[PDB]
Amino acid sequence: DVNVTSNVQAITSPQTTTIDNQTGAVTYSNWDGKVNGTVTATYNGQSYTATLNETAGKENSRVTPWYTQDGGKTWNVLKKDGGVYRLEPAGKYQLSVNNVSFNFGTANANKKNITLTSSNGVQFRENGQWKDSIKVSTDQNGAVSQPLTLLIPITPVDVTN
Ligand code: NA
Repeated sequence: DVNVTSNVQAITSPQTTTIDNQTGAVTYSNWDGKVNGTVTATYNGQSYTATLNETAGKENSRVTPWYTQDGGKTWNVLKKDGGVYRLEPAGKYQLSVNNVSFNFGTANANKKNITLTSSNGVQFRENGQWKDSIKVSTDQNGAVSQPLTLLIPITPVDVTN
């Protein structure tokens, strides 16, 4: 059993401060978010960093941000605005990335039906759905045999908090 945890953090900062002079209230706007961190897997007591495909071809790993306007019934691709990503604090966002792997080492070679799960909301693409678990195999080197597509949740933390 593998526990896939996310350490992906989103830090967001306001470019504009507004003061309503009828009340004195301060309002922050024009958010400028930046995502950082990694996804780690814990297996048999050791931790492994998710890897991304960096080739020129089609299998190159693609990081795509998503935002919902409702509670989660509609998601769309978060496009840049003013050359930045407008991540609003406490806003529901998700990251999708394809062709992820793990290198579990030669001690974990030729294992079959290893169960991937997550303790903080990471989901795995398979059969057109997002699932909370998936089975994978390792090759002769201990690397996961098939490319993995993850959905990584992120809640941006307000730097002004
Ligand atoms: Na005033």
